Amino acid sequence: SAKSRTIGIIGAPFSKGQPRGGVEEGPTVLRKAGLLEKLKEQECDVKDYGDLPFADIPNDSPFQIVKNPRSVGKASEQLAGKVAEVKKNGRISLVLGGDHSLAIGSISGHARVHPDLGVIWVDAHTDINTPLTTTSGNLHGQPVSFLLKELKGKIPDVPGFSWVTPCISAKDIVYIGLRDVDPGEHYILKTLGIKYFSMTEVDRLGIGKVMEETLSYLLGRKKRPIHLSFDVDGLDPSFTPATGTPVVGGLTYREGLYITEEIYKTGLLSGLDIMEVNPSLGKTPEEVTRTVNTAVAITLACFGLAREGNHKPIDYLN
Amino acid sequence: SAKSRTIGIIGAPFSKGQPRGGVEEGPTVLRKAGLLEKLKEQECDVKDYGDLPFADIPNDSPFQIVKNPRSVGKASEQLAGKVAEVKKNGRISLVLGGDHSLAIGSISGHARVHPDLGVIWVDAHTDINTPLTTTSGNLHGQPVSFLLKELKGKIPDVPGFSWVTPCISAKDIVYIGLRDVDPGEHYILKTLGIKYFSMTEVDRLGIGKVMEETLSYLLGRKKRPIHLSFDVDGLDPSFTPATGTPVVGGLTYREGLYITEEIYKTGLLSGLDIMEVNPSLGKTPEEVTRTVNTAVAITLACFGLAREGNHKPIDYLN
Amino acid sequence: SAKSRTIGIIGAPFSKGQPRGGVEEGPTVLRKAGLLEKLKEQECDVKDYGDLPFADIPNDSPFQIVKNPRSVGKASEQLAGKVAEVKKNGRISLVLGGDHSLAIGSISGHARVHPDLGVIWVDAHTDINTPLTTTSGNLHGQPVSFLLKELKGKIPDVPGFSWVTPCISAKDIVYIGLRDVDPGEHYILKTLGIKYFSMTEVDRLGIGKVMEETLSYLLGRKKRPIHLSFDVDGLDPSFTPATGTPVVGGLTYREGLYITEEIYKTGLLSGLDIMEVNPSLGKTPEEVTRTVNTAVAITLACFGLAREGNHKPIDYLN
Ligand SMILES: N[C@@H](CCCC[B-](O)(O)O)C(=O)O
Ligand SMILES: N[C@@H](CCCC[B-](O)(O)O)C(=O)O
Ligand SMILES: N[C@@H](CCCC[B-](O)(O)O)C(=O)O
Ligand SMILES: [Mn+2]
Ligand SMILES: [Mn+2]
Ligand SMILES: [Mn+2]
Ligand SMILES: [Mn+2]
Ligand SMILES: [Mn+2]
Ligand SMILES: [Mn+2]
Ligand code: NA
Ligand code: NA
Ligand code: NA
Repeated sequence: SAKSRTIGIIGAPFSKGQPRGGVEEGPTVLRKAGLLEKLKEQECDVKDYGDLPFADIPNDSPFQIVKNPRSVGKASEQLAGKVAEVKKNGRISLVLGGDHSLAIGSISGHARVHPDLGVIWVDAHTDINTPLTTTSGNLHGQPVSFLLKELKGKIPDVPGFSWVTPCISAKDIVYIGLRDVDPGEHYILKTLGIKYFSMTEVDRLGIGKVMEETLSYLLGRKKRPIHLSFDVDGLDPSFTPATGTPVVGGLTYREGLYITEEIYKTGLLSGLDIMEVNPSLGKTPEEVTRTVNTAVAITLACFGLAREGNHKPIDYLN
Repeated sequence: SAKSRTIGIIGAPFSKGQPRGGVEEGPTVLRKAGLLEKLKEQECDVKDYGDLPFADIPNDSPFQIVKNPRSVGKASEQLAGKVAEVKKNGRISLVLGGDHSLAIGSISGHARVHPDLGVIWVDAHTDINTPLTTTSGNLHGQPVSFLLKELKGKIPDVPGFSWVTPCISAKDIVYIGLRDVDPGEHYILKTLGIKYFSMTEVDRLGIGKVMEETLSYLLGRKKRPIHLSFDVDGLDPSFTPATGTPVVGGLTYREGLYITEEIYKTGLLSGLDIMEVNPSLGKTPEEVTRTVNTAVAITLACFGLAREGNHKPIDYLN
Repeated sequence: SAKSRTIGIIGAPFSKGQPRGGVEEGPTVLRKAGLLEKLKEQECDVKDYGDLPFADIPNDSPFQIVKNPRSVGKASEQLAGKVAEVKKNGRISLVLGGDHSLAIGSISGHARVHPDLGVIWVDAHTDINTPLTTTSGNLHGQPVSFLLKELKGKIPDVPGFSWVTPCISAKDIVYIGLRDVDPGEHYILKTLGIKYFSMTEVDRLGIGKVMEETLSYLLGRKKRPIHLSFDVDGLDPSFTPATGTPVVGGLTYREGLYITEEIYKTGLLSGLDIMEVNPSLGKTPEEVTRTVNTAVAITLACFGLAREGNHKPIDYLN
């Protein structure tokens, strides 16, 4: 009913931004966990736009060392179109991933409708390698480079990405959670003057101050739509173990909920990505459920579920 | 010897405030863990008033959906009498639970002797459902409603509770740890203007600031006796798993000790409840010991055990 | 190449400061974990001075209740000589322990070259029992007493320690992590006015403020060399389980990295001890690797590995 609780879900069952099979099941496991029902229970208007059908691209040889470029490019192109449709329908886009390369499409599509958007990127990694700085060639570690205006002339013409137009400036993104940043990525971060809170900053300041500073930075001048791109590897693997690039020393479950509670309360959440859940990578069934349950919790916080409690505007004592 | 270390232990082996058998063994396991000996080792004057004999009440059909009302009411009536006796003996009452419905008796009895008492309630839950807002009917989720003066006309005449006189005002209680609050409960919390620190606040402020604010709020105007009612479910289930209503994202072991260290240092601790330890609910024997050991640690902190260390007033270098 | 990254490694495979066999394997497991290679990868100039050969001292009966005094005294004497050699070579000494009694030699040797050094002691314990206050007789719980000038006349003539000259004053050491302090030790701490941050302080202030205060205290007046003596039991046993005197409620992995990141950034790290890793005490092989991996991580942070990332002074986009 409220704008902050009016939602369009998009499943993006896609894995070719990285090597490990299984992340394409993220949308299924999150749905099976009752995500849609649980959103409706907390007074959300929820429309399911379904799972995007990503067509196989059998002929997709590497571009230099960059892997599956055409598949990744097309999946993001399709996703951009669907996100823009959801935004034009007046809904918060909720993308269930799928690997993080999809943020190229998610943010691109969002920005077509709301070009003034600000991005909060919750991740152990900066995901800001270019096709030339990457050493893995995995496109889930490169999405931010494709989106950044300052980097336009450093991105080669990669097959599958001719549709991309960089849509955010270095000032329009804040990182939270960083703890495994490649040297080239660190160079870009410092060269461009991008705002970040690595785990060192979170330890120094506390998540309270991190969020105050994050939101003041993005929203101080003027209010604008927020895009939250949440890689579950941002949280410590003790919370989200079933993911492809875990890094110890992460955000706690509490910190994850704080981040998302605070974002919800701005009333400005406009796009959300819940990325990199890979149920095939749980060592045990409990590791899977633990990961999926945490992802659902984070998502519910984004749409108003508060640890202090919630109530409808009625007299409960009558 | 010191007033803050002069203690009267009361076992309250009672479970009928909630469904799960086993919480009636809390006093046994805590005693078996060496709680009394360990208190004596840290220079406490400890008198054991024994385990209260709660008589079976075979005829105890629900009041509307409220379960075991007469059993719960009588157990709390008996406990109130025993707590008041301990307080008149000049001792800090230490109630070993048993389920949290017993706080009706513990706080009531305490307040008979010290009507100016302030309550700190450490819990994942507010325990403030009335007999009419509850959906579970479990009385361990309702004790605060029976104690609050503002709610007198919203509590029906429940069999077993005719002896109850509400003894605290909304201003005399502070919650710490909240993370699973029912809608009706949240309505009451906001309507009455009760001070609380949900996990969101603890994340925002840090436990340091939470305790400073808690104690300033309760003790700023004037010093008065403190009643600490500690539900072990306030701590994350990674610390206290053997409990009936666990909720993830809880207070850490460190935060639990900080809370209780700070309360100890006021010199004003006057009543303590250590509630909801249920050894039957440990998945493994280690989960039981982990839970019991944490409860003992928390309790020892309440009576002066400090992480920085403790020493007698003698020259240790001579 | 940088002074803060120019290192001399000393293995100290020694266990007789305490009862448990296995801590003498610390240097082996840390080396086997790739510590030296990993230091070189982050642009350190690393010289390996090898493992010290500690000769068996078969005739070493207790001094009162103090155990293996001659063995412990000689091992520290040898280590002092080697540390001083490394310091005269212009390198940061990196002592791989081995039990914490070795800090007598490590700090002594360091202070021969840099008498103005300041010590940061990361530990669950104060390790400041004298031969007369100790109740265990284990010399790993006494090193600080031998080093402190204020305690000279309280240390008896223990066989093996006639070479020791106390080299630090009470003002030159800061403790971080304390949570199991003996009464005599607490007496010494308060009598001498030693700066400490027990876990209570870390909880109160946050590790951010703890480090700011620690470094301001030691370096405010004037810059001087820092000696970090890091007992892995300072970290919670969930992180470093394979150690002889674990105590729950410890520093987190994140807090450990924060401490060492901040120390690195002063440019003043001059001596480092990584102590009490005992692979024989892991309940499982994973507990061993977890402990060793954490120790390596802590060590790499000391020599410039930063969670925000690191890069060489080149243009990565060219
Ligand atoms: N920086 C590494 C890791 C990328 C991790 C990607 B992510 O955050 O989306 O899981 C790479 O370029 O391959
Ligand atoms: N609010 C729920 C849960 C109560 C939990 C009670 B407690 O905190 O004492 O374990 C109920 O009314 O049943
Ligand atoms: N205070 C105890 C414990 C000493 C622990 C030593 B350590 O910190 O180096 O492991 C003793 O004197 O034996
Ligand atoms: Mn990512
Ligand atoms: Mn990542
Ligand atoms: Mn309770
Ligand atoms: Mn509770
Ligand atoms: Mn030590
Ligand atoms: Mn120690
Ligand atoms: Na990831
Ligand atoms: Na409970
Ligand atoms: Na140790």
